[PDB]
Amino acid sequence: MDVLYSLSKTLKDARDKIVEGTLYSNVSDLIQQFNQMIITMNGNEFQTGGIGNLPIRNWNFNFGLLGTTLLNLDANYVETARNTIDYFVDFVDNVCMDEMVRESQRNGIAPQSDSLRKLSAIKFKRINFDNSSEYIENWNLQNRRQRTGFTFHKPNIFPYSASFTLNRSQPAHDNLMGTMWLNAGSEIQVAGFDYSCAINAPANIQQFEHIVPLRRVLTTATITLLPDAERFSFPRVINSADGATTWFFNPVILRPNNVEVEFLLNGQIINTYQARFGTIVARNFDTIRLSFQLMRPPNMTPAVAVLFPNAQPFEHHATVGLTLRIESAVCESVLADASETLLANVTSVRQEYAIPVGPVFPPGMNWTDLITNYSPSREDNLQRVFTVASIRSMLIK
Amino acid sequence: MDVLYSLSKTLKDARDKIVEGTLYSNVSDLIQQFNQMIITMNGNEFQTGGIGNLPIRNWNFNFGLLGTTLLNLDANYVETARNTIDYFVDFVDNVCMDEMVRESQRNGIAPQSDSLRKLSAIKFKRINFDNSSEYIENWNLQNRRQRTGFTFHKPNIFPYSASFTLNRSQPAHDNLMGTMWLNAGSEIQVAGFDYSCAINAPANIQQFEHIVPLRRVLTTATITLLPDAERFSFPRVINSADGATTWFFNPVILRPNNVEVEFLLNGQIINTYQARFGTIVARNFDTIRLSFQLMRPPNMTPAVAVLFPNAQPFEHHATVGLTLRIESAVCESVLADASETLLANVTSVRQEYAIPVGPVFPPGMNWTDLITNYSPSREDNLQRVFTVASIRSMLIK
Amino acid sequence: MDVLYSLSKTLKDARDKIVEGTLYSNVSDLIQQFNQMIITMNGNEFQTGGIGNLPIRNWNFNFGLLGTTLLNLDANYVETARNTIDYFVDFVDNVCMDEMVRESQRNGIAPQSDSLRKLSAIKFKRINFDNSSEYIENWNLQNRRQRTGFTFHKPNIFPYSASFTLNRSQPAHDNLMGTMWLNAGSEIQVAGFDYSCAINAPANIQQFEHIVPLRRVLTTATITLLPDAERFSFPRVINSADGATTWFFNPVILRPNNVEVEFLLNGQIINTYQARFGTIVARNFDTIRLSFQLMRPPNMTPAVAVLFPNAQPFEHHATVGLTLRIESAVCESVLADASETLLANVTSVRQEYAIPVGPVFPPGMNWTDLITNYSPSREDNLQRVFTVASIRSMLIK
Amino acid sequence: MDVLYSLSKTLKDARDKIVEGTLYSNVSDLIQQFNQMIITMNGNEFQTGGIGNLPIRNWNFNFGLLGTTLLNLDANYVETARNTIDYFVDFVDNVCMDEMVRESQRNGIAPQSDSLRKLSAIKFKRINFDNSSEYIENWNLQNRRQRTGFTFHKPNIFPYSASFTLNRSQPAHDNLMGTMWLNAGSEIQVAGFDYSCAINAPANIQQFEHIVPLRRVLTTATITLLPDAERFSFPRVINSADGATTWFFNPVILRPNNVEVEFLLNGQIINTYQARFGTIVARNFDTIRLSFQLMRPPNMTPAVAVLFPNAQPFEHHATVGLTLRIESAVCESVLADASETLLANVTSVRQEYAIPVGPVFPPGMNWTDLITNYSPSREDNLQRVFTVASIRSMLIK
Amino acid sequence: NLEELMRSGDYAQITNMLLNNQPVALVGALPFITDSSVISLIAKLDATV
Ligand SMILES: [Zn+2]
Repeated sequence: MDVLYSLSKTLKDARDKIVEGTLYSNVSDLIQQFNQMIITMNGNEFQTGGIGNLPIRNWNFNFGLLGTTLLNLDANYVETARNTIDYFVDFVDNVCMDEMVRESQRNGIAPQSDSLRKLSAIKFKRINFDNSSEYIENWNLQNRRQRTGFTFHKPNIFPYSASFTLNRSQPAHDNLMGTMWLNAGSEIQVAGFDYSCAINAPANIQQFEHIVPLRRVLTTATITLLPDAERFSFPRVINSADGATTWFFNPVILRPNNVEVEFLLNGQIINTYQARFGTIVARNFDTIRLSFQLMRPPNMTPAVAVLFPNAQPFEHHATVGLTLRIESAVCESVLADASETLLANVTSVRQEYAIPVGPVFPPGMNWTDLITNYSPSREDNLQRVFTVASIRSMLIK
Repeated sequence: MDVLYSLSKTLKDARDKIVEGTLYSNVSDLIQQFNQMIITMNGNEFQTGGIGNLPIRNWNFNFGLLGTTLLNLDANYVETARNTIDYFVDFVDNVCMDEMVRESQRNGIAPQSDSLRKLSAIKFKRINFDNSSEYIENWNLQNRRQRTGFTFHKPNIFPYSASFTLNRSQPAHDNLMGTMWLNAGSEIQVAGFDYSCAINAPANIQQFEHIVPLRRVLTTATITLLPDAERFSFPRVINSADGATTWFFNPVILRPNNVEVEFLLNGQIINTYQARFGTIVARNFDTIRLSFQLMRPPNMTPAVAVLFPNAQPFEHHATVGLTLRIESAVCESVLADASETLLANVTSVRQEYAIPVGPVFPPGMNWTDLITNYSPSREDNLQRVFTVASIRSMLIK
Repeated sequence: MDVLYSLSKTLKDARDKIVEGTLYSNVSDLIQQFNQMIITMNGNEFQTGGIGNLPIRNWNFNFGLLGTTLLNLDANYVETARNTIDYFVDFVDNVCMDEMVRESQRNGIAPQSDSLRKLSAIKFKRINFDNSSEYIENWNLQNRRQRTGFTFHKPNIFPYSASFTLNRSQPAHDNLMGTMWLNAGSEIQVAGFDYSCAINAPANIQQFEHIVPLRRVLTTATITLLPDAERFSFPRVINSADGATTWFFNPVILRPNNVEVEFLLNGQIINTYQARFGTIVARNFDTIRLSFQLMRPPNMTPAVAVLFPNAQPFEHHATVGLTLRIESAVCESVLADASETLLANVTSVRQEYAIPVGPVFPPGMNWTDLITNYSPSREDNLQRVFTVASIRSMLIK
Repeated sequence: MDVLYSLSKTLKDARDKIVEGTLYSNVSDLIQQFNQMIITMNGNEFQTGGIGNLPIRNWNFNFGLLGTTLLNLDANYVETARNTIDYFVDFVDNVCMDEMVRESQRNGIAPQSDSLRKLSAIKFKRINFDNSSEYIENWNLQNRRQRTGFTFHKPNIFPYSASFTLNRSQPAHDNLMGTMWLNAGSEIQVAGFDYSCAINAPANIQQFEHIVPLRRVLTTATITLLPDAERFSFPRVINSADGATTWFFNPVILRPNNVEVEFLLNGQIINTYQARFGTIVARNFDTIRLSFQLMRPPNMTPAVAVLFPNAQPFEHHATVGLTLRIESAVCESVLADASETLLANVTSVRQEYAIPVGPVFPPGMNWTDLITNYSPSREDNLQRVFTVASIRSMLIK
Repeated sequence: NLEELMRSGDYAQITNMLLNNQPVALVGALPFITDSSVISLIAKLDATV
């Protein structure tokens, strides 16, 4: 695993530094690495593929060393090295696709393919080169039990969920109370409603609350908070809880009163913010607790006072909502986000070669089903496959 | 072109590594590159500028080598090298602005300025250094006909478009049917409507469809799909097709029934997703085909049943919409996106020096007009200018 | 300051390049740097912490050099170097937290902690290594008075603001005119309204305008402009100006007529765009001036003509809005954005150790209060603390 | 720039120290400087002037060294040195007038004339002498980003402004309320009035307030506060707001009750003073907030009680005012004041040679128009021109 | 400078500027040779040393 990154690092540098006309002292230490790759790899033989429609290929290495005697590199020296690099870079593609496609349930952090088990001998350890990427550095710190961290831009921490809750209801569905929400990606939009507009509430104030637990602990997040849910603002018809009938929701929107956002960790309040919108921070949390309340306005112009009567026909329903959005955070387990394409490389290999459903991952690599039940057996497999997908992205985009 | 990147790479490293007090063995291989720049460049003379308000400057190189005899670098050695770097870094600015401003129609991938044509001799090839950036690596792989790839965050693949389509209409405009859409940036919001709410449709189901073709083929995309168009949710008045009269649209919103999203490539279905919201992937596609349908609810409470009568006056119009958004994808041609500023550096040079409209690019470098007719003659020019803009960004931000 | 980055650069490279089994020529120049760190640092003694709940620790350096005689590194050579790196990387954490927590008002660009003042002697200058990061390169260019630049993705340039303006009003609040806006993060949503729908305006056209001044000058921005404010599109009730009464706002939405966006710099028009939506550029500006107008439609179908009478009861109010959004720009002072987490590292240290409110920064590091009054005394402190937070992020995520 | 001060310093000392009859050891180190000026300057040739009516002159230096062999200087040694000093002192006048007359908008801190660009080579750096003046010391501290400071006597920080504000008015103009002020130079005179003399105010007290924001931050000011505005004390007739009609103001003057002066910095109260007149200090501020109130006297003799009736005809109007005056303060940017004549030397050169209006400075160098919009582009030009005007004042008064 | 060229030992530019005919001024303190001949001026003597 450490020597699979070390093969790809000095094939990336060999296509970049060994160019025509360059001075020899620029590449004097790469050629000592590239010659010492070849000496270790000669005489061995490998075999990749076999699962699904992934074809079986056999690999055999018998190459010669590079020359170490020029002052400026010429077109003979480049063209005799390109037909050696192009055989290794085809070998690393078929080892990385052989490993992203396999999985185990007992110990997923171990190598699973036949070729990567063979590269983990002490014979092949002399190919080891620097480990400077983000995923190979966190592969080594976490293997010694030291603290790691991945930096994300808009991480997919929330599974998809769109539902509601009725705290007061009747079969006519004309005097209701409760909340509605959408949790999707890295964004929460909750909105609380009350049809009577707190005409009989004590002190004309109705209290709402919405608690979102996370799956993993986030660290040093940057969060944007805005006092409107724009998705629950228009008239719509909504089905009932069991799909029997439908009910109508015609909102008018007040401002949210007495907003309190809390950031919990094992039930302890780490951060809190009271009527403070814009950008906020959250240093360590795993549970977000939103709290906001509706207050009936005590003074109303004649255009407003017609909307909220005392009797039963309520044609304009009051609505109070919020909107939260995580911009960037630092987690310790691997996730998906909006910047890098490591999830897209894993699913595209499995979909292309028609791979059967195994014992660990959900069918079709569904991210909503995978972050919902994000077991420690799935975490060890998901890190092992995102790290191999990161090695393949250096050579083959 | 390859030696223009090699001038900027070792002027960036010369301002970073040649600092006061550093050990000589840290910079022992950079000085052998920097001295070998100077030997090649002496005796030559250059000329940049001349088009628009870009002034004409003459360049002449007569410099001395750097010393190779200290153990720790002192303030004499730094200050005698800064007054050599500051002349080269002024030369590279005026070659990069001379090339981003010119264009050709026959073969745009060739150098166009007078200075960059002169740097493409075999005399200047010994200045060549490593080629490790993203745009100079894809400049070399694509020059040998090998497969390339650029990674984008929210790529501007859709031109701006906001329109509608009426599948059923009359001059009164009170019983309509069709779709509305907004395609802008990397986001599609389509919404289908029906004023009668399928009271006379067969099995009370109305079918909608919206097909978006792309300009270039995307690979391994990460796509977010949400079941509401929030832009077509409020009451508005819309003009007619020929601008004669205006018509009114008062929506209420049901949920989308039987959603199918397909990802086509040469008419072949690569991926498909049926009633699956959240985050999805798309491994290889160039055409997105959205399909969704409206179904009249069979059971309605008395608050809902007043909205949808059998007769002609329809005051509440049914609406069903979707929302699609591309987070990150890998294309093979150059594009614009939301992370890097290579499009902004090209237009800012042309706007500053009052450059006339040439034969290739649209007036004012309009991206909506450029991705609409994205010919292969414009693709070769756009890659040649984004690559020069990437070289200038290393030295001068 | 320059030698604090140089300690962290060669401790990051020491954990990456000194691995088991690697060839000695790969690390032959790092060990000459790492041995020359140790010779400078021996015999000295330091002291960090003391403010808030940050504990006081004493540091003392007495270590031995590394061996320079192997051909391939073995597990003795790695394990004898890891117990030296782990003492230095604990020292750099407590110097970086000692500096992010302190501030001054006279000259904030000078070092404030006791340890970083002691590292600024000429004895410690031989530890200096390359300065290749973005923040340490802009620390050195700006220290000599040369032009710098930071590249941002969605920069937090606007403080949070949500308000309105009534150009025509009466205590009944039934015939109003004016604008509403939300400025938050990097997004402007302005919307102008008129209850009479220009029935008595000259030529039935009502003119709107909204001017947003910036705090710092942005350069080469990429801006998305869309012709709808989706936040001011639904019916809502709004309080009065002094919180006395409430007033009702029931919108219908026309399209914006005759849109002009201008980009000012010292009162001079740099760029202008007239009825051009989608993606636009802005090369140099510090003031955005939006201009748009409402026009009554001259031809109306019978469904539209009922909405806008001649008399006083106006139940459907006309609304025209825009939406602007900055995707990426280049500023010269430090800011916050949506990609990097340098603001989140500063506040998380101050919140964890219960640090009292000092003379410069707002209580709780409120970004809305800090960009509102962004004085040159706060700019020198904010750059000094974001740069230290960038050094700590290399070692400890 | 540093060598232009060094030419003028040792020509000032050469006319002062090289006198007849003096001992040679008094001038033994000046002659080593003056001979080493001449060796550097020989063989070069210069050209000044060309803009406006400033004539073009050519300069050429071919002089001989001074003798270093006398014991007491005689009249041969003085008269052979005066005809060398008189050619250099004519050269420095025409370089200083060539630089005070030019300006740029991109980077105004760079030299603009042809002669001063040529003096900024490393060939001319050996003429450098001590830098002990106030403006050349702040030129060097600010060029390294260290904290500077200029000491002023009555600084022109306020632009000229004379206006009023009516908080209660009617077209008859016989029952008014509001404030009047004069802000000019370094003096504020505000006066609040009330025609009814608080006969219907709650608790017979009328509150006034006047807030003056500054352009730059002042430090350690000495401020004189006196409880009368002597300028708004006599009967006068004042025009209306739009110049339509005129209105009459006949004051009688009470004492100011409950005076509070606050000194703000980013909205934070730095200093405050409550009913404390005389001399006060202000350590750090950029906003002055005056607050004072009128109280109707509860006990009145019969000569006073006739002045203030209960009914409408008010022939004697009550008036309460203050007076503030800054004696001396320390700013960080350049300003104008009452002691030194650096602003008068700049405008007198531009007016004499009929210089056209450039892109930066106001027409005619109007200080009211220049401190009103005191941009950072104008600050860099104004410091560059006041510093050259300070060098010319040593040689030519 | 001929002296700094002499002390460094690495030439690398005097070789290049002389093989490829580059204009150059060698600052030093050399001793010279006087010459009184038109035939020795026509024969291009001064560029052969
Ligand atoms: Zn983004």
